[PDB]
Amino acid sequence: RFSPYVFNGGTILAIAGEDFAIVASDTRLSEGFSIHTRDSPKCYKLTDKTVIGCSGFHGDCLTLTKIIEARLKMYKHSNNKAMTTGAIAAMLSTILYSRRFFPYYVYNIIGGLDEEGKGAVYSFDPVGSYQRDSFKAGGSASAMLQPLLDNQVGFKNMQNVEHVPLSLDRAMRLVKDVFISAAERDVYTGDALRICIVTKEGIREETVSLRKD
Amino acid sequence: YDRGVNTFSPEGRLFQVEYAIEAIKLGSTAIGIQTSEGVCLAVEKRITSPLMEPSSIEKIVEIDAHIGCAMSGLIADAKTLIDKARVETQNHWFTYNETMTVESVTQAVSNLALQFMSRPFGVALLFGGVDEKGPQLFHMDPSGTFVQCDARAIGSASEGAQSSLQEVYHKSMTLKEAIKSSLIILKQVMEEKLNATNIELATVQPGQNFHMFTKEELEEVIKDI
Amino acid sequence: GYDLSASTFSPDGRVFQVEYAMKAVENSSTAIGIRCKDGVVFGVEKLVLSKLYEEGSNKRLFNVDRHVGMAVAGLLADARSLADIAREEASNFRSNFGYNIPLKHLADRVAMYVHAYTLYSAVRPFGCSFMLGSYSVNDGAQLYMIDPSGVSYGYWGCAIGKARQAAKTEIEKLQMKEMTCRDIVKEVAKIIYIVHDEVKDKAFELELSWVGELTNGRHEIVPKDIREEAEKYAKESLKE
Amino acid sequence: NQYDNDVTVWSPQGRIHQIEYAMEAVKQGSATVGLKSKTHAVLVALKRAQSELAAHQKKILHVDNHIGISIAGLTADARLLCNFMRQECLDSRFVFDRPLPVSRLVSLIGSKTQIPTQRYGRRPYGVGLLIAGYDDMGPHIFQTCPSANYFDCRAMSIGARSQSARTYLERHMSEFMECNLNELVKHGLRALRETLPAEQDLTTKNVSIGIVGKDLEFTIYDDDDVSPFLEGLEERPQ
Amino acid sequence: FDRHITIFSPEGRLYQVEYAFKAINQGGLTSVAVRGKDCAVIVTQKKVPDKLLDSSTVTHLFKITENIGCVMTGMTADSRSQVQRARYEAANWKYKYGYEIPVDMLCKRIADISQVYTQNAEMRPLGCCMILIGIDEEQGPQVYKCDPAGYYCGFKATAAGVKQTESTSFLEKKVKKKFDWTFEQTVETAITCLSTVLSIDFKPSEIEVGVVTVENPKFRILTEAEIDAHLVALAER
Amino acid sequence: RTTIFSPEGRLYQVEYAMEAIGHAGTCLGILANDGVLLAAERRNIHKLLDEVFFSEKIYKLNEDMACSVAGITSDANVLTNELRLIAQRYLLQYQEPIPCEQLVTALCDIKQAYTQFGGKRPFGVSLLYIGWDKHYGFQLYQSDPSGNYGGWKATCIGNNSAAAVSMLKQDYKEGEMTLKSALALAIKVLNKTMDVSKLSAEKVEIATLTRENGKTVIRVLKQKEVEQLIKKHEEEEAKAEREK
Amino acid sequence: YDRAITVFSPDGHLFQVEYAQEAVKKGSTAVGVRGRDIVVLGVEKKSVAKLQDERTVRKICALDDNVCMAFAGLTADARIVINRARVECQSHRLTVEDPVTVEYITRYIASLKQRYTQSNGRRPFGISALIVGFDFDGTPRLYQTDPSGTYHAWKANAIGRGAKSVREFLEKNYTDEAIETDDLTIKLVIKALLEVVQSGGKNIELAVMRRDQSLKILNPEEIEKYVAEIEKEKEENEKKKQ
Amino acid sequence: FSLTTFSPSGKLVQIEYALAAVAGGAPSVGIKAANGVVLATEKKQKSILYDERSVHKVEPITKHIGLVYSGMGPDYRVLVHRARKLAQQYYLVYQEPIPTAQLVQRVASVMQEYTQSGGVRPFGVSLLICGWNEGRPYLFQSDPSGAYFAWKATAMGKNYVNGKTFLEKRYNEDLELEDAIHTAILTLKESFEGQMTEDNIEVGICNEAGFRRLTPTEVKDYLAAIA
Repeated sequence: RFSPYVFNGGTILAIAGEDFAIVASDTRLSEGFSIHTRDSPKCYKLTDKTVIGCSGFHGDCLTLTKIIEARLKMYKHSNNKAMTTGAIAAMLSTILYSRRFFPYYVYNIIGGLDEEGKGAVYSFDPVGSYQRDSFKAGGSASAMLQPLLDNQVGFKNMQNVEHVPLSLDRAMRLVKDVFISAAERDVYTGDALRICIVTKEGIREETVSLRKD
Repeated sequence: YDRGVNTFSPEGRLFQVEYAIEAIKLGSTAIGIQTSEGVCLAVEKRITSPLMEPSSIEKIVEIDAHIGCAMSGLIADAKTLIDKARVETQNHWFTYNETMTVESVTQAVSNLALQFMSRPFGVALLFGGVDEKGPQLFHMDPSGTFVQCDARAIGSASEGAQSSLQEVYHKSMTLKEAIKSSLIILKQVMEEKLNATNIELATVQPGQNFHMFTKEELEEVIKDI
Repeated sequence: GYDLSASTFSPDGRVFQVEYAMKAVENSSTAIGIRCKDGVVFGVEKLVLSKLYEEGSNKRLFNVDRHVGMAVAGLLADARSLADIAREEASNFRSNFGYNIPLKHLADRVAMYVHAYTLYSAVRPFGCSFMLGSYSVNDGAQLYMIDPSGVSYGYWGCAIGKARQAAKTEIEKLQMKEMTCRDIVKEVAKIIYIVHDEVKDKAFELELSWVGELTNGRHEIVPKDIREEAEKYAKESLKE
Repeated sequence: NQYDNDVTVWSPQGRIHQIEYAMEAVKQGSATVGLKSKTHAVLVALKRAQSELAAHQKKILHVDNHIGISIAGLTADARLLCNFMRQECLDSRFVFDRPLPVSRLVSLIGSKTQIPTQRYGRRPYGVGLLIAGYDDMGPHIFQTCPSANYFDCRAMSIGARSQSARTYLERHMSEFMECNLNELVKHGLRALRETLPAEQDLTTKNVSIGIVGKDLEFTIYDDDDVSPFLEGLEERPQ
Repeated sequence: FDRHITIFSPEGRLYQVEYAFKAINQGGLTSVAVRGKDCAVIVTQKKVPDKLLDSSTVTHLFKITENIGCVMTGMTADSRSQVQRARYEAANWKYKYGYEIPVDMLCKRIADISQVYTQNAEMRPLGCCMILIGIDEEQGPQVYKCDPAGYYCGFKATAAGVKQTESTSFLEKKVKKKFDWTFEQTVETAITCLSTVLSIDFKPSEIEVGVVTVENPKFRILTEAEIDAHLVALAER
Repeated sequence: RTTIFSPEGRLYQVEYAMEAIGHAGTCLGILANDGVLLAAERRNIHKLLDEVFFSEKIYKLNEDMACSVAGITSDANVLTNELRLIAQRYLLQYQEPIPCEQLVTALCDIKQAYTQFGGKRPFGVSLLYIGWDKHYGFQLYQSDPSGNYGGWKATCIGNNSAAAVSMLKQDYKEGEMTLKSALALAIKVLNKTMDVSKLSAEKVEIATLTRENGKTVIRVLKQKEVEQLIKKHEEEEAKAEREK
Repeated sequence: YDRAITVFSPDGHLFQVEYAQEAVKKGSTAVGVRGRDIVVLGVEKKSVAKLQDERTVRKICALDDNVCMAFAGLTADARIVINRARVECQSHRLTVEDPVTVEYITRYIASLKQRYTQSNGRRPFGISALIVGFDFDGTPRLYQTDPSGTYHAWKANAIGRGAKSVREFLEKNYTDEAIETDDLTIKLVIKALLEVVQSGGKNIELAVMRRDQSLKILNPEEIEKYVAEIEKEKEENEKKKQ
Repeated sequence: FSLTTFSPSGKLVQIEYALAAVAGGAPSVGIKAANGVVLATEKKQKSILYDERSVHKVEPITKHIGLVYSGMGPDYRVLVHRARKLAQQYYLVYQEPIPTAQLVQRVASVMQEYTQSGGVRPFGVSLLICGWNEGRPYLFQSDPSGAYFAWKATAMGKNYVNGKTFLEKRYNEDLELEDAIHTAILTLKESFEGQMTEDNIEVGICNEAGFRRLTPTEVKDYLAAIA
């Protein structure tokens, strides 16, 4: 009988720094054992300071981003300013609990800049419980990415180590290294790796290829 | 043409809306002054008997820890609009987890005046608070018209008080001096001896919340008059 | 008094509001419509109050369906509204019965919506008359006019507005039942130029529309090469 | 005389006087001007202050990234209609993911304002709007009226003392098309200046400008962002 | 005062309902209906002022059902509404009860609808009269009329319009002699009444005649080529 | 209209509804220690009226209560159904009879809402209530069209109430009022107030409320039972004329 | 702009709201005095009629254990306002288990009255109410509510026919000295009610509330004692010492 | 003018004016004999064209209840329908035919519904309701106010005062259903402005067998001063 949900793959990642923030994703869209398309990024630019990732059921991914885009314009109309990362996060927390009994099957990660230029990463559940973090993975390979981030960013189970802060050039190499490995064991992680870097100067994008198997 | 809010004059006027303005001059006078150090609010209470406890006359109130209101006109309209402002400031916190600006509180409170309830609100309000944009003073009118002001006087003696503020005001003042100027203007539009129960006074600074003055702090400024 | 509501009669059974709503159509610019042998042609005397308005503003010819056109005279907001109702009537007809609405039926459905406003105290009557025109292979050419009261009659030629008398006195001269649309265009433009008075009001624009065989049951604005070729004939026939 | 106290009442001459009286409320607001080239559409207003020691009333409003309005009349009707427009544009981006055309917005505005003209218990909207936008058909300037009527325009001025601006614009229409942005804004400012007395002149405090084009969202320039556009005006004698 | 809204007056009268009987005479036309032993006939005049009107659309006769026909007299827009309501009621009757509505019942349904407009101040009454005709199973042909006030009754003959008293005098003078009623006698009586009260020497274009008979119970509106047959016989005797 | 004050703080529709009761028949009540009674006059006096009903103006509301009315009669027929519904709702909710004051409050809360809410007319009816309860015993109340009830020991409503009141003030013997005494006083008050003299037994209606073996009783005196009451009145005031 | 509608006037007035206060200027006088641990209010009696049970002429009405109420104006509107306040006094213990405070229910009653000045088709409540009571922390409270939906706090007040004359009395007399004991707080109310009374004492009805006790309506055996004491203290001072 | 308004005297004026519309309708007689009830009224037409066998001033509600009226027939056709529905509601609940008094109560309630709102006028009819329940006859008289009266005999409409004095002087008990019809027709003959024919009046009787509208033959029988 009619079930209103389906898992369309997806994998998302975000890392925060002292002057930047990355939000990355794969570009494959799937349906069961088949592949829909190999150009379907899960990252969406909201403001000049904020980026969001969305993974799970794709219809909800499309609906929720439009709802967010329509709420940003209303905020700007009523308050004559653009929103902050924390305000968008707290608003999404209510938009998600609006459907507490028919939820958006979506795993969300926000990444942007705090109000003094520091990085900020907010990770959500499908029903709106959010949590500021330094790094978080989400999607199908979330179980595979977070240990290596806990090790190489949090310096966990490593003694007598240099607790150096993560620079952008190191973070980007690290981000590429984790998807290069998740494309080898996870079947939903796919063709390309989109990376959206957020800085005081604006928002960039980078595309990097992965194996098509 | 005079009675009914759905009837235009031949010149395109709404006399009931103007008669709602005229209901403000029947209220005691209130003054609000901007300053880069903060905002002040100063009012007359108009005690009618020594038996009434004057603390039960709410003419200055807290909307939040960073916004304070002063009113003149009908009590019921004021209760309604103050409850509206208080509720909106907290719905904003619940959703966005931040402080609503004075401009947006005023914008949201003025939208009820845009509803013909079957009668215009017979009350004008001054909103004093501190925002990301610093201290701000706003003025809402029964027409739902709101605007930023550097100094404004509403109520019975609004004309003379405004005709004095335009002389004693400059965009370099301090808060202790503006508080003195406001009470000097208030002294001149009263046929009663200014004292520490015939007036209220409040301030909202950046690093400090809304604070209504006490009898001690009031008398310690009444003395230097 | 007896002339302040449409829920009110007078001692002689008259409803004066509905008549005062026709007085508003009498004070508007003139539109005509003529039923030919193989189509219908609309013409409107479109007044330009200011040179700041673009060429194409205050269009008084409306497409209500892909086989029906509409010309109005009176209050224009009322006319735009009634056009919006005539559109949803034809829409729901296709949605429920699966084919294009006839014009005898659309005229009745709009006439009743207009008549409903002549009965109540909370509303006024509409301040616009209007003509509808269609063509079909089965139903043929058709032209109905609807008044503020809610009356609806068929026509071979009709006018609405200021110069109603002057225009029908010229339309009865036409042997419209013999002619085609391209020949009646000349006559439509000639009548609009005859009844227009340059001293009573300023310059004007000519606005035309068609429906017939030559458009294949599609209501169209007349092309420019034909509208100019008829406006010229109008000028050259004013030597009389 | 006595067919005036209600909008559902015709007169023996076929007129509704409450609508004619609502149209007189546009003449009570400050003057606004609108004009368009083939690439850009411009709105310039003249703001007005209640007390000298207060801020000037805001005359131009943002509706979307391609539409904006300047208002003359009652403030409340303008604040209601702007919130109507904004939601009607959001509703179009939500469904179709395209910007709503301007003709299809002003048609909706007319359909909305037509009801108070016909049903009793509601007041006609005593506000006039000049609507500047840009869509797939180029720039547009639309006038909207308390009579639920609307016009497509090459240029227009509404409000108090607007006949002077209209007379100015009527004899410079032949230039606006091939004008660049600076010259177009200057024509607007001069038409606006023709509405003032000879005593007063244009100032940073009392002038707002709104511009939209192909490569330009609807921006507003209010106090110090205006001074580029004022530099260039010939100091008129009388 | 006691004439603007539907209130009672000191003498117990409703003047806004009497003023709706005066709107029947604004159209300026007269209708006549006559009953026979096997037929029932309605007659009215067809006045086009312009040659630009299509005469096919200018009618006051209407088909309610296959077996019931009407002639409407009064304000023209009100009549179309009352006719559409009559059609809706006739259709829902058969949907609900499984047989065709009589005239006796449709008439009183329209009257019940009209009386609510006199007892409730929502809507105005309709300035229109209505005469119906139909053939019944046991009762035979029927002629029924209803008013703006909700009054209804059956008739042997009646009229509606301006020349209604001077028509009901003609008719009551002819009915008493009780001749052998027939189709031809009925139509001749109706046309002679409308000719006498108007004094116009009718053409076939200036009238429209609807008929219903026990042989053919289907209402049919006559042609100009069939009215001429009855008109010529009048000049003879 | 009723939703409008006067400058002198008055409500004139509420006063006109109260003036609309003097046109109605006279009804009095008399409280006693043995019981409590009502006494209405039948202005429905005509040679062709049938008198089919048990009683025309005494209406029974409960096993422990009755009422009499004066004013508009349609309004009375409305209020008498509402009373009977309130009583049965209380019974359904608690399975005990309703006291004789909660019912009056419940009806007065309905009568007050018609002086206050837009387009409706105040009930042009005053009422008297007699009943028994286990809290205050025998009681007598008096409602007005404004929604104002009051407890009484003897009162009168309708035509010539201000005269019967003055008589009761001058002949009521509080603390020593039996039921025979109350009926003897009723036949007097109702004869020195009726325009039609001789007080025909056809022109009155009397009901008594008493208790017997822990059950409440509401009877209605018949014709022959009131003839005796009448005959024992002219004898009484003929003896008050003998001493000349 | 004139009478008969709640619209406005050129001066900025609502006359249907003043004409309801004019009904409160027509009832019987009702006073109230706030002490330290006693609070006393008293109301003139309504001219008993020789055949009426006065059990039902209750002018003073409790709302809960800690709060009480006295009214002047229309008698029937009072009952509806008092029942609708009694309901809220319990709904407030349902919504939060804490009891109610005097200002909460005064605010509720004032909002209820305000609600009837907003629409046509609704007539304002033609009463005022002196709402005296207690709190947690044992702070005595007194408030006064008018038909317009306005409420203040008072040390002593009056409402009804004669309030304009009792206000002057309490202005001249109310100090911290006359609230030393309970018997002085009651004598003040007795003397104030005497200024409009029938020179009697049977035309008086006083109630009191303590931090410990519930509401306690007095019997004439104590009212007579207080009135005799007051008559004696005035025969000695005003006459025998001046 | 208004109906939710008292006069200072304490009168409802529109009700008084609705009774004036009853006082100008066709006469109607009512007599309650020992074994039946009679209802008679004037059914006269303005021409020989009106078919009198198509509309009825005497109508049945049930097998044992019947009606006449004075005033407005449009208003009558509403109350006929309402009474016929209320009787069926009663039967549907209790499966017993409705008594004649409960119908009068429930119909006066309908007449009272139209006396309390603005935007509605009262009925311009009074009714006479005959019945036969519990081995006894009944006759009532409902008014536009919402008030009903039980009568032994009465008359409504034009000349309802002399027509009632005639009954006061020419009516008693110990009658039967046939001596009462003669009296009712004699009471109608006072106001008959012309020759009384079988088709100018309309008669209905109720008894143990139930309500029945008599036929023109039965009317012509007793129109000869027979029985």
